[PDB]
Amino acid sequence: MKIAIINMGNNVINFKTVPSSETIYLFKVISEMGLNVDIISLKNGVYTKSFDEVDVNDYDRLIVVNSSINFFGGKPNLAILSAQKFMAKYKSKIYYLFTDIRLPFSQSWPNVKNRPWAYLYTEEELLIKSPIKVISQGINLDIAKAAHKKVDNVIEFEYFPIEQYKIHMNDFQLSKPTKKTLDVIYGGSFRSGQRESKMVEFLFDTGLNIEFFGNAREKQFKNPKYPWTKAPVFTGKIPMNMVSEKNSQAIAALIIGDKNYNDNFITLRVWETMASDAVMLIDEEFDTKHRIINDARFYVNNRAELIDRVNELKHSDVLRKEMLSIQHDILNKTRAKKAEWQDAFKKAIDL
Ligand SMILES: O=c1ccn([C@@H]2O[C@H](COP(=O)(O)OP(=O)(O)O)[C@@H](O)[C@H]2O)c(=O)[nH]1
Ligand SMILES: [Mn+2]
Repeated sequence: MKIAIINMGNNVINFKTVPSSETIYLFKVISEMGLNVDIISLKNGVYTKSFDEVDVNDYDRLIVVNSSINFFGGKPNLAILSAQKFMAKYKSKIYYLFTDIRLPFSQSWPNVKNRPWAYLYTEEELLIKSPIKVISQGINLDIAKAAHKKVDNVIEFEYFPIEQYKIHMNDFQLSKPTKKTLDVIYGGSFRSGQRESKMVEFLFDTGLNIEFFGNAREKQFKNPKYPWTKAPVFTGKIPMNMVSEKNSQAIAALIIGDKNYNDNFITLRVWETMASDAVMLIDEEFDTKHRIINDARFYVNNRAELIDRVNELKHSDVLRKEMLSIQHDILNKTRAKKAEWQDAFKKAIDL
């Protein structure tokens, strides 16, 4: 049993970039459950083998981490093109890890055939014809199927909480008590405005000391539907492996998602936040049944409640420590089910 894992649209080298980090974490968690796996990328490296130096059909299972396949100006993006050429040569089922609703599997040929450099490729070379199984992070498979209605060879769908991988790593460690410098914190990108309403609601005009780290910038928030006056402080992005430590700088950390994530996706940030020294505050809409933690104090319905909850935490250090103890306890209860999680992953990839 030989497994190959690749990122469909981002080069993989080390932990200096997020897509690379995620692919390496998955390679590691899969290796940690006793499986033989190789990461195949553009060139040979510490964690990778080159597409040009291996035969894709020498692998019994091909796993693909979701990515965008959009092309912009300039030279051909080989991270996308070489990955799809590799996939096109595979003669068995492909397992697509679908962790972001906006990144469904899609054929690149349609987006290539019109480009000025289109002559460098052929349909036969890029057209992926193998059957594809989508492993969905979201429990609602209808939302996953709708995202793939344009691709004909995607014939199987199965739910699996892929992003729990961060808490199951052999070197996992809870964040320790940290000197606080912020009231509320949130790390992420602008996600093309797919979550602007919630970001403005909970992070803008709160009167609190809030920081928004990641690729997002203040000037991106200009949707007339969601006006604001005072924005949180925006700082640059940090390595993925430093996220929980960053969250720990604040008294509380926010959990929000895209509309289609509500009561559907339990994202990586849930785990990065739960494991941090920051109290996890969740948008009520994101988890209406309180399945993450059965304690209403961890949920906020709107800006007003977030402000009240944060001030209650600032006022009582005991309340803060108590809630932190509760969320760390719940996190460990899930880590205690690692065996079941590993077995479910193996089943998802037909092992
Ligand atoms: O500076 C940053 C900000 C974010 N992240 C990662 O990006 C994720 C959030 O991605 P996104 O903004 O797409 O939000 P999501 O839809 O995952 O909630 C976080 O959980 C981290 O893993 C990171 O590594 N560095
Ligand atoms: Mn995500």
